[PDB]
Amino acid sequence: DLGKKLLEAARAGQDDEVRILMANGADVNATDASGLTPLHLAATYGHLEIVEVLLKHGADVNAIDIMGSTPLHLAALIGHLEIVEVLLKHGADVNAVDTWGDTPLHLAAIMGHLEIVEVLLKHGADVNAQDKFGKTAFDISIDNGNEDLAEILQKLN
Amino acid sequence: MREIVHIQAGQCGNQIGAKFWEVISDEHGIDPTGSYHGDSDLQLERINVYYNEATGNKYVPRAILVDLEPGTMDSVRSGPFGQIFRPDNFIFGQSGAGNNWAKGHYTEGAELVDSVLDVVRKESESCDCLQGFQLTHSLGGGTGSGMGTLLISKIREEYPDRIMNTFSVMPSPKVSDTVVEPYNATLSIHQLVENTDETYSIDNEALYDICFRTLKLTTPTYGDLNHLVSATMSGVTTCLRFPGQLNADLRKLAVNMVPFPRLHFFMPGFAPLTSRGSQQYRALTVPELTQQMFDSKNMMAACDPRHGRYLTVATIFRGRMSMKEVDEQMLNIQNKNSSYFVEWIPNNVKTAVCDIPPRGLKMSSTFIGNSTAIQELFKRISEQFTAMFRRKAFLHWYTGEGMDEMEFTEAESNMNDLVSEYQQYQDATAD
Amino acid sequence: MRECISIHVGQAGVQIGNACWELYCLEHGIQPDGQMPSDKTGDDSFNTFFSETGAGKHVPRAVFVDLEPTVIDEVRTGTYRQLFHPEQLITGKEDAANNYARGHYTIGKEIIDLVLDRIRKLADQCTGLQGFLVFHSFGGGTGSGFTSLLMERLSVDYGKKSKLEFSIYPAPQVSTAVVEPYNSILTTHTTLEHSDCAFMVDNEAIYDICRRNLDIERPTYTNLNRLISQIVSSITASLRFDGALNVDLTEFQTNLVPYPRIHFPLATYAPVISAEKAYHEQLSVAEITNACFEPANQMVKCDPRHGKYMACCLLYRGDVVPKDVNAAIATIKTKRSIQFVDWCPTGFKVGINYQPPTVVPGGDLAKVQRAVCMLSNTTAIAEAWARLDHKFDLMYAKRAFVHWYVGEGMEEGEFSEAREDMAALEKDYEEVGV
Amino acid sequence: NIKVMCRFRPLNESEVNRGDKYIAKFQGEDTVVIASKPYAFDRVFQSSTSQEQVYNDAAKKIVKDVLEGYNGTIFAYGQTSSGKTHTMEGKLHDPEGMGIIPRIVQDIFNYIYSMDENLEFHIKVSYFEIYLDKIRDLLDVSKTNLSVHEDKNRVPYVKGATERFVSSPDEVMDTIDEGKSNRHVASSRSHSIFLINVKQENTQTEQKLSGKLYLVDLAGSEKVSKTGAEGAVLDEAKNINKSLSALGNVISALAEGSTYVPYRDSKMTRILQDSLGGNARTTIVICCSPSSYNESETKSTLLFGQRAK
Ligand SMILES: Nc1nc2c(ncn2[C@@H]2O[C@H](COP(=O)(O)OP(=O)(O)OP(=O)(O)O)[C@@H](O)[C@H]2O)c(=O)[nH]1
Ligand SMILES: Nc1nc2c(ncn2[C@@H]2O[C@H](COP(=O)(O)OP(=O)(O)O)[C@@H](O)[C@H]2O)c(=O)[nH]1
Ligand SMILES: [Mg+2]
Repeated sequence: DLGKKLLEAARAGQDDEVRILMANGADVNATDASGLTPLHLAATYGHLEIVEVLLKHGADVNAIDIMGSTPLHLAALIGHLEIVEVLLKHGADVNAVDTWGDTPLHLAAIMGHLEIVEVLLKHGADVNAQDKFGKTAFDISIDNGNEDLAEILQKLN
Repeated sequence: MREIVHIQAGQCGNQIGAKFWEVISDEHGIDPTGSYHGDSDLQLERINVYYNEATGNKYVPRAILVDLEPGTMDSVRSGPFGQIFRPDNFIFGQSGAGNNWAKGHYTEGAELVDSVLDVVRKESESCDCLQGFQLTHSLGGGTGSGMGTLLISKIREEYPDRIMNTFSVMPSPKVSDTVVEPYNATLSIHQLVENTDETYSIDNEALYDICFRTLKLTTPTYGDLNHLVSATMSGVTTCLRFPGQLNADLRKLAVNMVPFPRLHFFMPGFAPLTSRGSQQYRALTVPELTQQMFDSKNMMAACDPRHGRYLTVATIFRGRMSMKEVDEQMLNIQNKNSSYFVEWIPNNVKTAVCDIPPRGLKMSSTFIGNSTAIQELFKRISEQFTAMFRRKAFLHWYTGEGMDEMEFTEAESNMNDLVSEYQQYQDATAD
Repeated sequence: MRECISIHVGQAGVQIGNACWELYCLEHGIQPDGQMPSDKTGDDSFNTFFSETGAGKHVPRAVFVDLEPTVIDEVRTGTYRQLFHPEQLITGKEDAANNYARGHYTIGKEIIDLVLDRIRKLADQCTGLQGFLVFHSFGGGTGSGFTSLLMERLSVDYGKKSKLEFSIYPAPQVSTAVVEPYNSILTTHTTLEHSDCAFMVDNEAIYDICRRNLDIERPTYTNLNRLISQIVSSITASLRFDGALNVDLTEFQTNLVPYPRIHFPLATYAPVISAEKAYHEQLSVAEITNACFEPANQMVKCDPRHGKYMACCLLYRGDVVPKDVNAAIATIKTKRSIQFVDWCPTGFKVGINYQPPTVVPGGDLAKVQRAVCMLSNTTAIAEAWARLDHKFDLMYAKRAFVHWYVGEGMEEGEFSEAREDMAALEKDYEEVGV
Repeated sequence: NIKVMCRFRPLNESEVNRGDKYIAKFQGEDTVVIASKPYAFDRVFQSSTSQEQVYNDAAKKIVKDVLEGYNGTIFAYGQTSSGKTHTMEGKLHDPEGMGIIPRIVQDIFNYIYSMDENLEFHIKVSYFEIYLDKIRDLLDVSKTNLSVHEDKNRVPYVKGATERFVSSPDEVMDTIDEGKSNRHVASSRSHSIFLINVKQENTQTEQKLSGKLYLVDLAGSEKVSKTGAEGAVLDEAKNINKSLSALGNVISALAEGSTYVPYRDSKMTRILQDSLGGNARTTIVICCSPSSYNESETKSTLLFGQRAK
């Protein structure tokens, strides 16, 4: 199966094998056993060109794996700024909620990705979105003592 | 309780270790050639604790320099006190650990470990009365974290009756090289909780905030961060290096500071906090030193002391001052903030005064706290570790080095359990 | 003689021992190398404490033990480097790290047989050994642990001999360990049945006297030790001079200990005067005797007006006429409310040593014409045990630091057994003082 | 919750002529008076108390829970000649003289067989000792350093421990005997843990149960000052003492209903973590000698039981 092969290529960042595999009819929206698609994999592992190509050819920007993780969750978690911007440009849901009640804003804030937090806020990240323990990205910034993050999270108006 | 064997592992470990050797050599009047040139017998009274006496009245650090990366030796050797180190004490690999704990702990590190242990053995056999081991390393990388902790478990099994002490640098995204730093640090804390007696938590989050927010350094460098580290390292070892009554050795310090075996992570504090090349226009008074060393802004771990309670405190005052005024300020801090010091550990704050001030300061104070508020540093790392672990990001980088996924679950359980243990004693009452 | 052997265990024991012997040499006219001039008389009072060699050298019947060398090295190198038997200055390398369990077993076991073999060497040079005087701290790992191992071993090897203690009770002003109350309770528990009489020296009481009477801002160990050595000298003088009260070790138990477990008398010394405080008129017999009933002058912080007396001894030194002592006692009996237990005799035993009291030249204490040390067994001293028991209870309830002792071979139940013995002791003082 | 049960054995011929007097005075059926101080426990069994009466009060409910799929733990503590062997195993094949273990094993196989209609049972046994802080398999002499690991749900388990299938009460006794022959003994110099895992599969309902019964044999606390233990013996004594402290810290935390329970204090408390926590009943059986000479070591056994509460 070419679906399995495309998942491996996008993960490893093999741009050429991604092109070749798709050309032979590989499902651009194939899923592994946990529901990750080539797009979740390229977005996690920072392959910008692969993300752009998948999106240009039918990849569902808001596909969820078994845990509710969208490609945006993963790019916000890992700190890939250009990928976050490309996903948002392609209609990524800024406020997608996974199984832990996390949104991309929670993940960028936990990981200290400040530029991504600012980008997400400008695209309408919900500042009041609570995780399974009732925490917002702001509650995280204040319980952590992260003043720089607290400042950006309050700047709204 | 004479000799301490010093080990420095990885890039950070060898950077902060080098700085420690430069600072203490200047304090003891030892030049880069290993010759004594000072003007006080107090400098040499306890010189044997960190230095071996070589032939021709030379003093040589009891230091072992370790790394998997090659260019680390070159960088240390080119340094001001580079030539003071014993050449045979340099154990350096050529492959590197690629910021991976598993590479440091199981692969590249396991290939270099026995040759490090032979040098550790040569140094230990020549000791009249070995106190134990002091290791400098970071927790966020591969060598210092993975190989450093591998060395710690191997040294503990060979020397079970010696104290194991660490200066452990905690990662921060404000400083950071990678997203895998919460993995490397959590994996190392699981080792530290079990195999060290005393750990000084040197937090990069705290160092960066001091440099940026207090010292107004717009773009803090490693050299700016290390200026704070070297002040702390000098301060926390004053009692081991100069004549005194209090915490004069590693085991007396541990018996005073550690009420519960796992709760051995210390919050270091220092006053005054300065930038490199900053002119001192006045010396701080005893009341100012007391207030500042207990101030959250002066802590080397990004934790607020008011959010927890002190189990035990060691306070060191340096310079010429009144022992009566020190006594009074120390009594006042405790009595005015009494709810912040556990009532079930009476007289848990111990004070030492050392006549010799550090370089450039007429007066200084170092704080060593065992506070339940340190659970905030462990909560920060655990939260980032859990954020990454839930999504299984980069796990193959670790399991590909042999490592089982179960070791991540175990390290996560351990850190959460430590946080719960601090919380328990923070809510404990003498009813 | 009637020889007594002094044993100094750990830092406190050693440093106090240094000050005591410095003072005994001054009192008996012995030089730092053991030599004594013209007026020799074998048949000398101080022979109970000093043997005599060939060259006319008087050597203390003293042993110094520490699990670390630093303190004893100072003795081997100082003014008295040639005073003691060099084989009677014994040191290990690795100390007890403020841990009773290390002094008592894990570390102490390595040196105990050497210590007993060295004690035996001094004991063999004795024609009529009375027993031992043991100096140590309650708080240190060696002072606490090593002393109780030693006391246990001496009880087996010298069953019929008296053993006396000079125990340094902890104070937070000079304390170097958080675990000092654990070590104090464990040592008290194990030593209780092996000691016949023990003189507690509360570091806080000595510290307060140095601050209030000697005007010392921040008292050092040198300041405390010189004062303590003065008081110990006042207690031991009867053994070293040919007096009538407390002439032998057995007599301390007879006069001060009617109940075996209640063997902790209170020492009150007067007058303590600053050498820099000139010029005051000399204190009379009445003034120094009245000063014995003032809590400020006690070696231990407690209030005897709260408790009851079982025994009372007054030991004078200097220009003291017996009639003036008799008159001052009658004054005290009427004017003061000194309550004795409804079974012991309401009497004050008196001793007088006519030698002017001696001080260290250049020290903080002024040379006085007459001095007194009152030795009384009062139930009020139970307060000092209550303060220690309280600190122990606060930490033990949380098992704080217990892993250190358990890590050194101790079983946790030993903490409970020791604390029950302290509770039985507090009750013993309650039952007597009623 | 946790229950502590004290058992006094009758006096033996070796100490009858020794002229020792009975220091053991009793109150109610829960209190034992030694030297005018009382000692309250969940139940105090006198010398006259049968093996049947001892088993019913201390182990019978735990056995029912294990057969119902829940966990339970039984600890046995006592110095040498206290009565551990007699209480826990006794005359292994005799119906009256048999202790606690043959009774547990009797009751388990009496539930088994009686359910053969839709149920499929598998009885798996494990036997390990903690000696010098190492987990040694008593069923495989090659496995001398087993490690405690966690599954995906943080539950600690002993990795690679032998799991012997047992189809009869005699098979269990033979396994205990085989393991006993592998135990480090100078008087035990290690803690012993015997695991009885009762597995059941309801063929028609497709629902599975797995109840764990832990039988812990505790070596007595050693006062190392006395005995004069050195080298490996001293390392053994420290290890036994450390483990008993850890255990005391764990049961104390569970008794006070603390949010933090220090299972991480020992490898023993971590092996027993799942069976000590939550919906699990635990009994600590402490064996005492009533002799006037044993008053020291008996008051030591009594204070350990008090620590549990
Ligand atoms: N008065 C007096 N007390 C002292 C002196 N030295 C120490 N202490 C007290 O003794 C206690 C500490 O015990 P140490 O005697 O120093 O310790 P140690 O017996 O040598 O035992 P370790 O060092 O633990 O092996 C504290 O209460 C100190 O304040 C001294 O010279 N004089
Ligand atoms: N404070 C401080 N942190 C450093 C220094 N060098 C590296 N680090 C930190 O060390 C961590 C891990 O990196 P490193 O020691 O370089 O890796 P290793 O060579 O594999 O041990 C990261 O969190 C870095 O921020 C230094 O000189 N000072
Ligand atoms: Mg000492």
